[PDB]
Amino acid sequence: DSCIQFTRHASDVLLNLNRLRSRDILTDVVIVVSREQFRAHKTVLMACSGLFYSIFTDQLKCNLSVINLDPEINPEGFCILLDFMYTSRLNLREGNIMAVMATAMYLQMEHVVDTCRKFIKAS
Amino acid sequence: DSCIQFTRHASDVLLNLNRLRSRDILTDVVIVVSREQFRAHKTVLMACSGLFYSIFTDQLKCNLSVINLDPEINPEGFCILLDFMYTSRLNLREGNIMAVMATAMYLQMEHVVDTCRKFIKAS
Amino acid sequence: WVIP
Amino acid sequence: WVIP
Ligand SMILES: CN(C)c1ncc(Cl)c(Nc2ccc3c(c2)CC(=O)N3)n1
Ligand SMILES: CN(C)c1ncc(Cl)c(Nc2ccc3c(c2)CC(=O)N3)n1
Ligand SMILES: [Cl-]
Ligand SMILES: [Cl-]
Repeated sequence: DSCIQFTRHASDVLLNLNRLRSRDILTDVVIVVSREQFRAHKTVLMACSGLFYSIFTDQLKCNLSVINLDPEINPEGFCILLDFMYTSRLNLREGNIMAVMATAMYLQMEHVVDTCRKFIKAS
Repeated sequence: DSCIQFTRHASDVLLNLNRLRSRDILTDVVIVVSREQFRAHKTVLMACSGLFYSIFTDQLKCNLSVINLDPEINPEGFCILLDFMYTSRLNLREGNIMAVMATAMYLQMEHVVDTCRKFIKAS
Repeated sequence: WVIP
Repeated sequence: WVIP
C-alpha cells in the first residue's frame, strides 16, 4: 500500500493498556497463582502468551472470569511476566531467572524463554 | 530499574490484537457510523482515542455493546482510522484527507490530526 | 511519521 | 533484547 506509519503508535497503545491495568479499568479476568490474584485483560494475555491464546479461543474457557494456574507456578515469576506483557520490560535477576524461565515455558512466551536460556548459558 | 527490553514486543502485541479483530475474537463493542457497523475491542479504542477513553471510563457507557457516532462522521474516514489504531499504518490520500482529519479531530487522535494539518499545508 |  |  501507500500508507504512512507512526513509529511510536504500538508503544503508546501498550503504555495506555498498562495505565488501564493499573487503574483496574475493563479488566475481565483474574489469574490465580497459588494464593495470589492478578487482574488483567484477556486480549493482552492472548497477544503475549501461547497458553492464554489457547485458553481464551476455547468456546467454554473464553467465558471464564477466573483462571487457576498449575500449583507449580511461582507468583513472583508470574508477576514479572505479567509486567513484561504490559511494558516490554523484563526484570530478570540471578535470584528469579529459574522461576521466570519455568513460568515463560508454561505460558509459551518464546522470546522470554530464549533470553533466559542465553543468560543461563553465559553464567 | 535493571530491566532488559524486547524492542519488537509492542508491535507484536498490536499485530496479535489486529489478528483477534480480523477473526472477531473477544470484540466487545460495535461502533455504528451512518449505516455501517465496525466491531472492535473497547481497550484498543480507549488506548488510541481521547473520545473512546472518555466514553468507556463513564460508569454508564462502559457497559454499552453499541455506540452510535455523530451522523456527520463519514464511514470511510472511520474505517481508515480504525485500521490505523490496530496497525500504526494510515491510508492517507488526496481523496480522503479531509474526511480523515475531521474524523481524527472528533475521535481526539492528536498525532493523526497533526500529520493531516502538515500534509494539507504542503498542498 | 515514516514511509514503512 | 536491549538495555532501555
Ligand atoms: C498464532 N496466531 C494466529 C495468533 N493470533 C492471535 C493471537 Cl492473540 C496469538 N497469540 C499468541 C499465540 C502463540 C504465541 C504468542 C501469542 C506468544 C508466543 O511466544 N507464542 N496468536
Ligand atoms: C490520559 N490517560 C491517563 C489515559 N489513560 C489510559 C488511556 Cl486508555 C488513555 N487513552 C487516551 C486518552 C487521550 C488521548 C488518547 C488516548 C489518544 C489522543 O490523542 N488523546 N489515556
Ligand atoms: Cl515473549
Ligand atoms: Cl493518534
